[PDB]
Amino acid sequence: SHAVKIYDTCIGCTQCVRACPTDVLEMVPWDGCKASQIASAPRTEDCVGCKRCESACPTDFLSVRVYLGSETTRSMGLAY
Amino acid sequence: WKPPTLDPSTPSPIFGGSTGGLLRKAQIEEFYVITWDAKKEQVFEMPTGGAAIMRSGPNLLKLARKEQCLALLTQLRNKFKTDGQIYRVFPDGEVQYLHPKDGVYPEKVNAGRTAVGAKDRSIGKNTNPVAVKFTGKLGTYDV
Amino acid sequence: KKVKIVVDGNPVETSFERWAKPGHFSRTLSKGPSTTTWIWNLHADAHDFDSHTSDLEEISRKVFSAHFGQLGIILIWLSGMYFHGARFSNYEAWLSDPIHIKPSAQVVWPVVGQEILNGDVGGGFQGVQITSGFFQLWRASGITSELQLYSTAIGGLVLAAAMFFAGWFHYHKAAPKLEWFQNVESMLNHHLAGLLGLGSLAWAGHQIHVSLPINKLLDAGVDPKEIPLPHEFILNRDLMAQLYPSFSKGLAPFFTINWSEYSDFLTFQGGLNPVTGGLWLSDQAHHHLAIAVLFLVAGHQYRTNWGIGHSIKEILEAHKGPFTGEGHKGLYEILTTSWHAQLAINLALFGSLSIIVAHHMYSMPPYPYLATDYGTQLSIFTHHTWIGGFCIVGAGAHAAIFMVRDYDPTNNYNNLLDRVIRHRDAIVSHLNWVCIFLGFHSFGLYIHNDTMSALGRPQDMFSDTAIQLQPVFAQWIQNTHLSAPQFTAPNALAPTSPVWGGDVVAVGGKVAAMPITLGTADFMVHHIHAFTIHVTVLILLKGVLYARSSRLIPDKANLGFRFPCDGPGRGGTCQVSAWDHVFLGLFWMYNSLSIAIFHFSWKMQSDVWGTVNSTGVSHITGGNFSQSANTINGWLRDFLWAQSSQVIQSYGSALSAYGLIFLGAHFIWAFSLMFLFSGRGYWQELIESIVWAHNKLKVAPSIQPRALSITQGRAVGVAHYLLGGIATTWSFFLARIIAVG
Amino acid sequence: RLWCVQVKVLRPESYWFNEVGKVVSVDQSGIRYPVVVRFPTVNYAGVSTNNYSLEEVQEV
Amino acid sequence: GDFLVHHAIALGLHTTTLILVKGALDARGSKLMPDKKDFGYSFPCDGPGRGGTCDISAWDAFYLAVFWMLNTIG
Amino acid sequence: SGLTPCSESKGFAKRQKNEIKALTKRLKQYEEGSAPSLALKATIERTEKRFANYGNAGLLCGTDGLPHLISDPGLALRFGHAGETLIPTVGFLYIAGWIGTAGRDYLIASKGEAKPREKEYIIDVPLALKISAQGAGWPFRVIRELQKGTLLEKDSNITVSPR
Amino acid sequence: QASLYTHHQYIAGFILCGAFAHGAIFFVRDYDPEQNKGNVLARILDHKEAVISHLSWVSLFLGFHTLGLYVHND
Amino acid sequence: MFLISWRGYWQELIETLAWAHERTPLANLVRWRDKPVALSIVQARLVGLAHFSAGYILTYAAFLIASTSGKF
Ligand SMILES: CC1=C(C/C=C(\C)CCC[C@H](C)CCC[C@H](C)CCCC(C)C)C(=O)c2ccccc2C1=O
Ligand code: SF4
Ligand code: SF4
Ligand code: SF4
Repeated sequence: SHAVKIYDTCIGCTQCVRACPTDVLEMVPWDGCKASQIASAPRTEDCVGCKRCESACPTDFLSVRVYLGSETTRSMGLAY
Repeated sequence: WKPPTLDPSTPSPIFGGSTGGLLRKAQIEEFYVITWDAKKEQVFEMPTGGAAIMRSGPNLLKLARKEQCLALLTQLRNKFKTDGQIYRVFPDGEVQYLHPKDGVYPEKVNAGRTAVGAKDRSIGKNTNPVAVKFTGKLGTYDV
Repeated sequence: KKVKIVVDGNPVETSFERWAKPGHFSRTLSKGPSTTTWIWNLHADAHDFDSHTSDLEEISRKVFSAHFGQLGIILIWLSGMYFHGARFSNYEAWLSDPIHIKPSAQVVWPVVGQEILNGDVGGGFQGVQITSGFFQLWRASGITSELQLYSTAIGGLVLAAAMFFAGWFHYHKAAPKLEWFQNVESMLNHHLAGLLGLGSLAWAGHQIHVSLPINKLLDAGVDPKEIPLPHEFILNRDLMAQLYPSFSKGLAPFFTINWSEYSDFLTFQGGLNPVTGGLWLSDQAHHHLAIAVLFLVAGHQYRTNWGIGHSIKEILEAHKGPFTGEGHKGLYEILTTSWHAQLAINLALFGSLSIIVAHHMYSMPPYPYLATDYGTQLSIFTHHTWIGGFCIVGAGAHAAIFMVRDYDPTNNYNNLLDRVIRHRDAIVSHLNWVCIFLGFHSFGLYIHNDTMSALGRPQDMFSDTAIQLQPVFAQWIQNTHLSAPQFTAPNALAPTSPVWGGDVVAVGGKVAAMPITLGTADFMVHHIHAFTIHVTVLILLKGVLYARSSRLIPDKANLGFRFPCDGPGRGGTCQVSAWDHVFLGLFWMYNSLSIAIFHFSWKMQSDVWGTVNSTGVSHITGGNFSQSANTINGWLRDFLWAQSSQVIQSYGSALSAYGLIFLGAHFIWAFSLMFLFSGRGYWQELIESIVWAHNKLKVAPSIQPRALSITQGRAVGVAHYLLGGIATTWSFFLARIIAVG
Repeated sequence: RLWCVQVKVLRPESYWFNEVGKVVSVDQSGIRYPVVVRFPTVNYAGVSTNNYSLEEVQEV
Repeated sequence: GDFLVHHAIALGLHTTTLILVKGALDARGSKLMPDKKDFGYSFPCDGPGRGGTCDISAWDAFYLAVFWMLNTIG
Repeated sequence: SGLTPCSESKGFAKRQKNEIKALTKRLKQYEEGSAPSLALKATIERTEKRFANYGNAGLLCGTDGLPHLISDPGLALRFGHAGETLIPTVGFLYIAGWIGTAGRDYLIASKGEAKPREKEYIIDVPLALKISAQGAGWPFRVIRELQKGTLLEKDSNITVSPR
Repeated sequence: QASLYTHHQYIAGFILCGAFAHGAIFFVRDYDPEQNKGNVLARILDHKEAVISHLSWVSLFLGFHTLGLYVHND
Repeated sequence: MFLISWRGYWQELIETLAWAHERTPLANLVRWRDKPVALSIVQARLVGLAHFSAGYILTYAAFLIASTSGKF
């Protein structure tokens, strides 16, 4: 499965969660940013690795990072 | 809030069938079920190709991948303003409820969620790969 | 309900304000650049009218006025072609001697030594030899002087200015409304009866009254200056009746239905004129008259304003069966609301028409002295083949664009489009199997032959003197078409073409046309053609069918028609877009059409073209197609290595420009591989280092330099690949056939 | 730290490292990266603003 | 002729060296990918974001330079 | 380098004779006073003038009868070959510095405007013509900026990637 | 003689490509910036833009002028 | 082919092929152990480079040896 990490530069804009096609990400309460929320990745076993979340992230550098790892049926996006 | 249970007697949308549906993986590995309650009978686009008619009231569709179910749910939420529930079904009959996991959509912040994968540093503070040699870790992001 | 003229008065102000604002048409691009990507995006999105606005009326008005602009540009190009024939050509000298004088209508200026390209083409003239066939077309029209070419050039520029006026007028002053454009029944009636039908009738009139008597006098041996002008044949009926005696009866046989009296100038001879090697002009006049009547009848099918006629929607909705669900229901709404679906259909049929035109123009040459001008024959065949292939790839592209942008599942439930989408996996898998089978049983025959020949076993080869693969169906068709004047078309004097069989048509000691026999090599190359066409179809059809979704990416329609990928996940999703399927189909169409034009060039040089002497026919390459075209080594040696000697020794002659273009096109093709084999991340990092160097000397631009986008990198790679390969074949073909023809 | 004051970015992974931007606002609720900086150039994502901590910006 | 082909050889050597050296020195990171050391020597890309990141790894620089080396030795 | 002057090279004279012979062979198929005859005669005259000018320029010819250029500034100066590479080097370097300085001055002038990116694709033509004419005196201004330290941006003001 | 020259030159080209590839692998995997603080390795990493840009310049000059001279002669 | 055409075309093609095998009688009796997928992006670059280099070397070796041997 791929590894998705969230770094503390996240501004809680929820764009990565909205961009995710497999529901890997969600917003949890936080206090390190003005929006009082941070992204989290509790379901990385469903991560395909499309990096739509990184395309959606506005911070510089990225607050959400996807590291491609070992490939399973879910991560390879196989319907067969 | 409690996780809903899957009702397998829920009617399916009016569909003539297609070659893009389930395969052997559904019988032996897993498949996915999306359920939604339609306000009215209307035509929607199948994620596997073609047009189907959703029935008024509850609907049940079996799909091969979670991404197909979430694409259909995105279409239902954006075009028909309809919420939905996604389940994972195993060949032994076990049903795992997936989305929305706590009843609130993941883009909306909800209390009771715990951050996983959070790092208390910016991405430029990751160590060097020579520091994780012969440690068994995945990489500098894993430490 | 009622077909009528509806326009809007003065919708768009004629001003230069938006000329000073690049990107004004786009909401995103109007804000100006931040990076260099904006420069490319402005040119890439300039003609995507449906991306600028969602209003179908504005799109239709833009399309109409752009079509007027294209017609004006085409008329400028044609008027320039007629002008260069009038002013910078040897057309009159060529008219006096069409066998020993090479056509030329381009003269270069003497500077930097380039006047060597003004070759000794004959007629006391120096210039670049042309292969477009304009001289033979002008001779067939009856043009005998440079003044008549001057008149056509001036009249073309006047009509070109009228087309540019009409484009300005129908966009800025009187722009038709959407309901005007959606009168497809009236458009079809007018374009069948009025455009094609009246065009064919008017050209039959020109042929009868001008082309027939002038070319009759030309083939009789009369000097072109002594031939009377066309209006002399118009005004003096006795001068017309001297050549065609039925003109003494006037129009009375036409109106008394004594049509057989006109048999002297309305003929059904068939075959070729032995003097000129072209089709009989009387045959062409009768052809165009019959075509005119057929199209005038065809243009009265659709109901507009007087009750009678067909409704296309009713015809489409009535044609449904048990296997096909709702049938053609909803196709009328697609084809009256989507410009891209119409463009897909029209591009497919126009490209197929161009390829059919190439085959019919080589086989039945319709211009005098066209067939013995081997450079012109090869050039027009190759050109129209390439135009056809490009248009077919464009048809695939715009079918995919329709599927992404204009497809609506609500209006397509259980119709033909929905049912085709619903079994796309079966279609693609069966086509994939057909392509694999065709590739094996066509290319593996060549590999088997190359291995057998290299193993010293020519008796185990696939050849005429070995294991034979005779194309018996095509041979039977040839025999049937040779025997057509006997029974199945008794009023035709000759077969349609000499390629079916019979005698050799020779003009000036050179073969105009002759039978084209088919053997094992023809069988093998025809199945190679079938294989390559099937693979190109597979790529383009897979792009159309999976443009909206697949098992890999279920929401591909939300990503658009043209996007690079969906990231390295799911194993990697590079080139999933329908645009990338067009991008690969361009390569495969190039491969297919390259083999088609190579087959044409080698087969006509080996078995058709040549010199007719007293003993017989000596071909250009001496019949080596049937001996060696069944191996890859035979192709590489006897076609590629042997026939490229003319382009590589063209230096120091008038053909040296072809050698330079040969080298430069090899360069451009090689240059394309850096775009195709690489990716933009490397180039962006290299640009970062270069930008650092520019920042050090305070010469960093405000418009930030970026590497090309992934899609632009693919587009640049395929464009330079096509340009390099096609221009390589172009220079090789033209140098070879001008030097040896 | 002030309003519309030129600052130099010291974050090494930032696109605008060693570059000068304008301070838009400074958050006072104790968040991790309170300084909002506007830059005259866009990064590779087309963004012109980023948030920095107090130690990541130097007034120039 | 020896002059011209020797300068062609110099172009080949310098370009192959440029690709390889840029790949080695940007292996740890660039402005497009400042954390490239976290992803290793060989990886496909970083996705279509930030303009597109095809062939951004140092392995890809080796792969590009093999073409130029083959051209140079040719 | 063992070469001979082209004015006394037998290969040079043979090449001139062969080129004139080929052009004269092409010339004999046209009547006198016609346009092809005049064009071929002009080409013949240009060929003769070119061979005479190359012989008179002191060019050295190889065994192939073709002129060979000398690019070492020592051998060019002491043997009269400076017009082959050295003087063209000076001329090119002057024009290239002119173009580069004009571009740099235009970029620096456009940097100070309210819309610096606007002047990069919509050219300030009067300003570009004024700056372009001022590029004749580029070496003086460039060498002064080099001595003053204003030609180079400081390393602290230039972005770099993490190392 | 031709076979031996061509063989050993292609072998040398592949080996040089591998040398630079494993230099890049060292920089990704084994390079410790703190252990190499201020030495020649860190200093050549610290002006990599100058190195890459000057290599780009010399490659561009050689390619432009060698190709231009060849095309002029052609 | 491996250097110009990239992955996602081939993965969708292989998806249709995997559909075809499971739906074909007398052939769905046999089945794969490893799910057929297209070659990865890096693997494709490597395989295309290997075919390119092998063709380069084999072509030039054949030409060099034949052209030097046939005259000497
Ligand atoms: C070489 C290459 C580049 C680099 C090429 C670039 C950046 C294009 C450069 C085009 C021109 C030459 C840049 C400058 C354009 C200016 C308008 C020209 C001004 C100069 C005056 C003389 C007119 C990519 O960006 C790329 C991206 C994706 C896949 C492959 C590749 C690829 O192969
Ligand atoms: S890589 Fe794709 S699937 Fe994975 S978390 Fe990001 S958006 Fe979701
Ligand atoms: S897109 Fe980036 S900044 Fe926004 S919530 Fe996700 S990780 Fe945080
Ligand atoms: S290599 Fe390029 S095209 Fe392929 S997935 Fe990565 S970013 Fe997309």
